[PDB]
Amino acid sequence: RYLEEEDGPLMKTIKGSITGFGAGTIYGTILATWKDVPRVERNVALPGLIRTLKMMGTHGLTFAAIGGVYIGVEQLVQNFRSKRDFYNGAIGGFVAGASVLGYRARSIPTAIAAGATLAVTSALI
Amino acid sequence: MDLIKYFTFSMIIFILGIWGILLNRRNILIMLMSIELMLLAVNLNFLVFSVSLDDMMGQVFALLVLTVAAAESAIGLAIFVITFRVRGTIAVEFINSIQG
Amino acid sequence: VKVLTYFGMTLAAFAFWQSMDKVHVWIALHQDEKQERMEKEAEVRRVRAELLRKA
Amino acid sequence: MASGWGITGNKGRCYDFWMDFSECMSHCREPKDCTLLREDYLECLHHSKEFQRRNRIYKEEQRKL
Amino acid sequence: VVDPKKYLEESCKPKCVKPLLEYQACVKRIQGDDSGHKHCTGQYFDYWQCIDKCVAPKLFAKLK
Amino acid sequence: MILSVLSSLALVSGLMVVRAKNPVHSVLFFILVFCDTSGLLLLLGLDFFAMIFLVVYIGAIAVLFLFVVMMFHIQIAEIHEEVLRYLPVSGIIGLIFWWEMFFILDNESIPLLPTQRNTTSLRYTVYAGKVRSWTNLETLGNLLYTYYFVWFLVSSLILLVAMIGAIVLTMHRT
Repeated sequence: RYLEEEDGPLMKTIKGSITGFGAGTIYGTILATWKDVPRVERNVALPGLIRTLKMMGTHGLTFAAIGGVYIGVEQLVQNFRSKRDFYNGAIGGFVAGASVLGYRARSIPTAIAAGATLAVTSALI
Repeated sequence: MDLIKYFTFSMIIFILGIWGILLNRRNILIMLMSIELMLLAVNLNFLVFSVSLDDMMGQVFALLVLTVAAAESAIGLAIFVITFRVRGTIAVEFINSIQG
Repeated sequence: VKVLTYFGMTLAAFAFWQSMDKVHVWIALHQDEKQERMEKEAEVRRVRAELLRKA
Repeated sequence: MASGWGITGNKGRCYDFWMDFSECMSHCREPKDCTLLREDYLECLHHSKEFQRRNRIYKEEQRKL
Repeated sequence: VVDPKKYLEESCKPKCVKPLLEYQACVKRIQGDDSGHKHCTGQYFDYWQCIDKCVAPKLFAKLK
Repeated sequence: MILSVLSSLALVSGLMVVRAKNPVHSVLFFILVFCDTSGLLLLLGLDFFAMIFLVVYIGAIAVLFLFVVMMFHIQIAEIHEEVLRYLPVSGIIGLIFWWEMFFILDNESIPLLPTQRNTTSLRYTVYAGKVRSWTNLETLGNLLYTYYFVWFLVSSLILLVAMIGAIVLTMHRT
């Protein structure tokens, strides 16, 4: 069922960071487009584009950090311990969630909640 | 390469309708016109395919879709008129009361 | 717009459509590599499912 | 071209292929039994394999030039 | 009785179908001699490299 | 080449429908997109549809749009917005739709590449079909009112609904 791949832990981490950046760029574009423009900005176009691109870059960065650290810690767990399970990975989701989303939200309870949610989500898979 | 060129003509009109929706969040009249551009592109698709397949069903449906497009435009502009008459303006900030 | 602006946008669009013609010829020229790659991926799946049922 | 009505007032170019495929499928309990007729109908619709073969010829001509 | 490694090497073959079919095609492409210098060593290695990476993390469990 | 000219005219005219500041100009550029479509239909040999697109889309629908838009006297402030910020989202959406749909026929309808050989000599002519040829008009009229008359009548019901709804929504009798 899974016998179509070539793997490579470093390649896995790089590709995951790249995919995370792409998804974060798409998400940032969507969020920037949903929002209205500040009233002081309705009559001038360029600052709106700058804010859209800034949102794109910031979301690409945070999503790339999550999508990289998740699999990086997943392999660095399954490499040293060298056991394949859903446990290996629950730790990666937790550390990605905690670190990145707590650096972003600046809150420790938010870090714990985000890591827990990512842990359950990666556990189901 | 004839079929691909006619097809891309119609496809560009369809994409222009989509972009016109995307680009006119303050202009609801242009949104209605973008929808009419999409409908025109679909009609073209049916006619081109009818020719390409030597089949008449694409032409029958093109005529009927014409009737539908006319009816849609008449009703759409009637609703636009009563919306404007009630509010005095067409600005999108006056048609956002229903929410949640 | 100015009339010259409409003319210039038309010229640019004409160039875009000729570029699309080149893209279509490129896609038409690579039907055989698509077919040969598809030969492999479908046959790999056959040799695969056949081997997976030998046990 | 499954309806039969041609755009110039005669039987459609691909109607006979459609009817062959349909008559085969009406009694063959397996769709794979009528695969050849089905791809005949679809070939009539789009001329995919014919044009692919002619492009092969053109490509070989360009290669030998 | 029967070698665990040999059994596992046959049971991991589905995971390595792509290197196998490329080795099989190389064998055909060199069946003519051409003065005996054509070979399929590279495709041979890729197949068995894939096979060995599949058998390694399950063989030592069947061993005491 | 001719298809490239018509495609370019339609592309510019459509951009002007979706990007003009003034909605009256937008309705006028829409008339140009319909004229170009009529030209394409003439190329396909469908002269009835080419004339009907002129009669219905331009002669009747665009007129209604023009009457309504002109009498509305829309002010440019009520509908103005800067569109530079939408270039990325338009880019992604349009690029996905482009890469996926401008090339949807390519696998199914492979283009015949033009060679440096006269392939016109292999056009086979069947004269039996040419003894009494049918126009687009009578070919369509052979089907509309007999084999497919129910859909014709349902379309009449659609038109009736349009007339009723127009009266009910807007009429203020003096």
